[PDB]
Amino acid sequence: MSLQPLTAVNCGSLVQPGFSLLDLEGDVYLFGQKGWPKRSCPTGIFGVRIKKGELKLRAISFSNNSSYLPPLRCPAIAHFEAQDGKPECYLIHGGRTPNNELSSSLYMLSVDSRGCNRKVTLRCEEKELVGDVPSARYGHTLSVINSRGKTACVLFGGRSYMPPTERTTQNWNSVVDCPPQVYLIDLEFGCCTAHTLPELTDGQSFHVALARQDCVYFLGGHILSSDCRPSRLIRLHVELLLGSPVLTCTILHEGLTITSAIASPIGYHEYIIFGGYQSETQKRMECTYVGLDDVGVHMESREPPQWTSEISHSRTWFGGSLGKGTALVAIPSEGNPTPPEAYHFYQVSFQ
Amino acid sequence: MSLQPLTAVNCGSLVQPGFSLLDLEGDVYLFGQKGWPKRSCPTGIFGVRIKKGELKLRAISFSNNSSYLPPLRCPAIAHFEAQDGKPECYLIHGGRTPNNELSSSLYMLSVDSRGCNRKVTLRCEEKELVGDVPSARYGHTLSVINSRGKTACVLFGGRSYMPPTERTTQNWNSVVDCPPQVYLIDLEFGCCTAHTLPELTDGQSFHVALARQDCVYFLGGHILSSDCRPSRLIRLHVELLLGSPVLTCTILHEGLTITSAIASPIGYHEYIIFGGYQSETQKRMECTYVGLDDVGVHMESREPPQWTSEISHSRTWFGGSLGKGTALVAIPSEGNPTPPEAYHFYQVSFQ
Amino acid sequence: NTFLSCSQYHKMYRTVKATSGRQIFQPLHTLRNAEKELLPGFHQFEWQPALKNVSTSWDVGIIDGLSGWTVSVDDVP
Amino acid sequence: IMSISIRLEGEDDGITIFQEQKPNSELSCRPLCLMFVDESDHETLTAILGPVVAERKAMMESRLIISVGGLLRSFRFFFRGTGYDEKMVREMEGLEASGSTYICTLCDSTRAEASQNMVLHSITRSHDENLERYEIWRKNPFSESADELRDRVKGVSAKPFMETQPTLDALHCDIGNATEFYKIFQDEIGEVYQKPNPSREERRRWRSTLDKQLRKKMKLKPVMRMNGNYAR
DNA sequence: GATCTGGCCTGTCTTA
DNA sequence: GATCTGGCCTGTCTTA
Ligand SMILES: [Zn+2]
Repeated sequence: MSLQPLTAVNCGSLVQPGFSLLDLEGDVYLFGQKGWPKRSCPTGIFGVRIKKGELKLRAISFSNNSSYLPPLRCPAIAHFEAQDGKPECYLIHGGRTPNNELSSSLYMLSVDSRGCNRKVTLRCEEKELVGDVPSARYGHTLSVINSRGKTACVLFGGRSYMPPTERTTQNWNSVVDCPPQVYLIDLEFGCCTAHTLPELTDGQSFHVALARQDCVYFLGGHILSSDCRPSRLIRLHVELLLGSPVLTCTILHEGLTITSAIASPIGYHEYIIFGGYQSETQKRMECTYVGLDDVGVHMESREPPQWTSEISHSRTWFGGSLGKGTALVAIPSEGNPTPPEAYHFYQVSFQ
Repeated sequence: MSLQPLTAVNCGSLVQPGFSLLDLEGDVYLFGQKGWPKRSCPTGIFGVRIKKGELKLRAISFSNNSSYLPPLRCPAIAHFEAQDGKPECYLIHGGRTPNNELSSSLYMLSVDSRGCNRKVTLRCEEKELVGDVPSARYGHTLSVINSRGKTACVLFGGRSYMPPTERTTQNWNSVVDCPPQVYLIDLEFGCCTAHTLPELTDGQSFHVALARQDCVYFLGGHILSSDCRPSRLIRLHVELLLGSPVLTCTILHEGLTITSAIASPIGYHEYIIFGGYQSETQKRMECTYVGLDDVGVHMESREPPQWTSEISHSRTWFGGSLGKGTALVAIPSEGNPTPPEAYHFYQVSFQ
Repeated sequence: NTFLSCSQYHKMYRTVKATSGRQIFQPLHTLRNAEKELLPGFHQFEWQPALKNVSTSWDVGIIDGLSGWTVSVDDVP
Repeated sequence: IMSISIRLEGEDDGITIFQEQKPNSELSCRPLCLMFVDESDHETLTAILGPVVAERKAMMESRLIISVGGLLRSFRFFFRGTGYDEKMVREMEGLEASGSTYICTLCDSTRAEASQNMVLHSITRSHDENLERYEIWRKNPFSESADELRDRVKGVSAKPFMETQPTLDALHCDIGNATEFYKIFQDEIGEVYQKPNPSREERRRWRSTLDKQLRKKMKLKPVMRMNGNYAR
């Protein structure tokens, strides 16, 4: 549990407050960037390598048969693990276009070929959704479930702009919580079903969701109706049978009151919740550990690495998970003139 | 005849429009630093070296017995050749300090010891003048004559500030030509006599003086009273016969119309004149050759090197003689942002 | 139109009234209500058909451009 | 407000009434929105300027009713966006700024193509065509590599959000042409068609003597970036 | 070929 | 150890 300060020697203006780190086939891919794609990298997706403290970003190129993606700012990432037939899949939906809009299309990202010389080619495919499509939204969560024995996805939460009739050019950039119904999405085909939640009378956003063996556990998430960050934990159980995807749910008494947490996998099913926001002013410093079994969540606080004064007094912080019990965090910086590197970077490692 | 541009490597901000190159013992010494002596070189004098186009300036250091010199702008330099007692001397008198006042003190500069590792030590002795001292002036000329067999110096010309009767804080910064009387100064002691002659109607300034075999030839000066640049050549003939230094003069037919010329010795007594200006507005472009002997001055127009468009369209230009058929010329340079190097430099070579 | 600051204009008004006034210039508080016609959000107007996604209130003055941003910390600030 | 005309009852394209006699004056330019935002970043600019473009795009349709001169009268509006320079027009229409291969904002000619052929071109680019071309670039129906697909949409890789009329700025055009001719004169002081590889110091010396000459005559002093008065 | 020393170079401190 | 290619780096060009 130690933190190494990294230097973003070159290309430190591409990272932004909200962004994604996709961990597939070893190396990690940064996804999301300030502004539209520049010709230095006509795709939008960078490869990340951390070596000797240096943070190095390399350009990635798509394949011939793949469509292209706008740099979605705060999308919902779901890691579809290796199985038949195309590992390793990432389901992205749906985020915020850098031209400020909401995109309701689902993307599937995968790896294609290599190298020749340390080069990875990717491929993205839009996945048409016949629905009953969930309204465009950002900050929601998607999670993959395997049940007897087929694969589906559960989509829940998030915010969206005011309904299309009531949005006034004065309440334009206003945003309210989308209604609380769970959407079951088949990977293929695009049949997406909507189901109501008798126990959940409100939606939320920025809640870390952990899915294990056809069970989904939703940690706390910020509610904008009452401005409360509920400590309750939410469990739901998807039993996929022909032909009605019945869904049940229950409440757990206690869980961590946390929003926008960096959920880094370490063990087989053991995660560390790395921290985030517990109140609108104070940020979570304590690192927590969450083991997931069919009995339930087992939660222990672990010794948080000693933070330098800068990251302890910072107003806000964000980041993502580089995997293998390692995570990346960023702190915005001040000065005069421009640093110009607006973000100092730290790499935290476990064990 | 050839010219090569020189790169003004660091510390080129110590060259000002008026300055001197004292050529003694191989390397030549720049003198007349801009501003007061900064403690980067607490002496004020520099050794200059020209190698593969680089003009590099090194900081000379005085000896223990020397009195120190203020960086005069345009003094009268007289090369006292190598003979008894202490060869070889440079007589500096008198110029004006970086505060606008006139020195009126004769200095004698000599060499002391070397090296070890490419180092040369100098020494400046201020020498008192009893008299009948010459009035403080700048731009005049001092020349060295050897007459049977005593060495004497002839001092003539030069502007001065207005006398302390009409001196008015509205006419403070105005200058007027000093009265035209030739001063004969002994190297030792400081007994100085003053003589007047009818043929010398008004004094001059910036007129190159040549001296050989107890004869002095004055080329065309610039008279500020009638604003003329006389094309008359002047000659005076002195002899020190106990106990008077008796002096006579004569006018010649043709003398060049140049003021503030660069007189470089090339032969035994043959000089090449680069010239400063034909008229107030239009500078001189031609290069001329002036040999001199017991008969008289012999003039010859030699082919001037092809000038770059810059040095041909320059308003003003200055420089000095590195010696041995080599001379250094400077052109003020205009640009924005400030280069900051103000003076671009050329090296001209004869044969 | 003479680029006179409000405080400089009040200075001019006080000086021109205290000497021989017979005051000419008007005080500040009557200017502050004098321009309520020149600024927007005064005249009545109406579109037809009614505009899309724009409110019909015709008296909205200077509105903050953020346009209802949910300043809460976790979003884009 | 540039001009206001009358048409009714008909038979005339227009009958103009009021035409701004001094359009470029600082006295006729009505501020609408002020922001403390950078131009480079896109997310903040578009999030603030969303509403303005939205109600502008919604205003072109309906007709206004005002009580003027004693009576109730009806008005239509035509909007012409022409005051942006090239940097902003490129970045707010999805093009690539600013030294791309695809030079023209109004045409599809490339940098090398408009070097051979100079004077023959026809205006093609428009807003709706660029929206459709961003759609082609994102959907990618024929599955081309990056370079071929970039060639098919003639360089539309970002969705345009503001609409801009296909015209030319005057002021920055004059400034660009005067900087081009200043480079031509800086070239002609020396001899560049005889000696094709001049050194950096020679460039500095040529610019210095050109500015010396242009100070002796025409009474000009150099500038770091060239404002319009130097061009005129 | 070893040695020695002057001058070159770079980083920090000070007022601006 | 010989071969190769992706990507790093550097200089000029373009509108600001
Ligand atoms: Zn064109």
